[PDB]
Amino acid sequence: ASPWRHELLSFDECVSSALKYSTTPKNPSFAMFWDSMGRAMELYYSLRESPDFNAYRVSRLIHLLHNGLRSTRDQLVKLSRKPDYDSQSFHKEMMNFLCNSLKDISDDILIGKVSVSGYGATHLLTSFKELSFDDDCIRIWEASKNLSDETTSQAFQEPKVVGFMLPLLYAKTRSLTEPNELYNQIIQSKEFIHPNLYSGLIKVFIKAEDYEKALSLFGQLCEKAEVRNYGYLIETHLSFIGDSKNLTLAESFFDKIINDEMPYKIILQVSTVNSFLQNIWKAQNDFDHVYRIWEKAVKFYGNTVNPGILSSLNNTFFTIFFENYINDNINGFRKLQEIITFYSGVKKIDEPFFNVMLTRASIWHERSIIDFIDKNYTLYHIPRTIISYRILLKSLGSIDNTNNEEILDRWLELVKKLNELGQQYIANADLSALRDATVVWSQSKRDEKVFSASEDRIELYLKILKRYTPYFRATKQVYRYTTGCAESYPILNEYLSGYSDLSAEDIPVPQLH
RNA sequence: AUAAAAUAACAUUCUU
Ligand SMILES: [Cl-]
Repeated sequence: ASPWRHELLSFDECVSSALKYSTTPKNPSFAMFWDSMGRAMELYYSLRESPDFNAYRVSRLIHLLHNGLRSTRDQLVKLSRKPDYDSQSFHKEMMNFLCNSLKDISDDILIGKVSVSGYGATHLLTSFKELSFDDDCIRIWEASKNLSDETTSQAFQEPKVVGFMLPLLYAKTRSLTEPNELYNQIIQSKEFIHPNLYSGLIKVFIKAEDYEKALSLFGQLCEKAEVRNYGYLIETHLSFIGDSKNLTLAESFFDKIINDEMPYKIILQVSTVNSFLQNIWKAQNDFDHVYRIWEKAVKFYGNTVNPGILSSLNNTFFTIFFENYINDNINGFRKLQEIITFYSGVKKIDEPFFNVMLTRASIWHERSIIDFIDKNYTLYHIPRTIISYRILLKSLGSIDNTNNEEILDRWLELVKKLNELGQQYIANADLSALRDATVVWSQSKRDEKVFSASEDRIELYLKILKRYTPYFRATKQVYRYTTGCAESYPILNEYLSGYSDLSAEDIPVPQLH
């Protein structure tokens, strides 16, 4: 009566408690959620041998791991800035733990150790899709058909699992035979049709631009949807915005969110807006149309959403902007002022707004726009991060009207802000900004001379490297930014024979490293 | 827990 009784009881407690947390709108409950998942994954390997491990209990774990991926992504965007790739971060490790946990469960399902239901199969395949493992989703789904336990095999063939698979099948095969078969059956059917089957078929017809069949199915999904499970209406509505090549239909659904015309609640997912903006730019080359959609999105967001969302939006907008004004810094500068005035009228300016603008403005290769952005940080009273000081240093590599004194000054300001904001060491992004302001600029000038037919930037670069080497996050960064950097920028090989001498005369002033 | 179990923005600075 107790093969693994107590471990089954504590499994149901932490899984249900963590699922209730991740579905209801640091803190102790936050720590409870992540510890419950590690505990649940700990008990899983023990309960994997038990026959009393219901396909329900395993589906609840897969759903929990899926909500963990959703929470880990939400924590990344809520941060004041993205963590450096070369440093330890909760987002990186927790994502790998979740992914590996889901990879172990999938293999156990394919082996036959553990059963699963269609509700768990959907969360397992949706998780791998969110992890950019689309090809693996098809292989697990097709391998599920050849399984001993028909119960698990029948689960992967349920309509809600097929609904998730329809968009992947049309992307891989371009086949509309089975989708057109289902459309003729679903439209006339008087029986229950799962909403995920509606949603997957709508997305296929949106990509195939059979909008009348997509809109007809969307109407049936609309009249049948339940308030408790209205999320299917969100996915499809957003799919009309970011996946429809018909920009008139995509904008009609976009204004339906702006004007709050839908009976169901719906977020203006910035990934959907970014795809919509890119489709307008690629199809029409009309910046005014892009600018009009971006204005409505900024007004819709305001101060309601996290700063990382507006950072993603402005990244898409300013990338399009400086592609349009790549050869016109005169009209572009006046346009930026209009953009700055509008953005100020909506909310207080965040740092990523000017960070993105300054980064993409490097193709103008003018110092005035660098000094303009730098003064606007203080003029608009922007809460500063180390991102701006990194970009301000990197910006010097795109102009000639600069000196080694300013390069060192903007490096010192970075190191001061690193220590002021409690940074441990010097990250890769800090040295890359210094590398782009010296080595890359020098290499570009030499390539111009060969193609055509404050004295030295590289000397200051190698001098700062040696002076600040003890403050590095790892001494392997010395090889990365000298010998390894010379592999892509060969002009550095001419300076590295004397790096052993390493005469230095910089001016560090550290505090609270 | 039972035609059910929905929805989750992958941001600016980072070739090694
Ligand atoms: Cl910071």
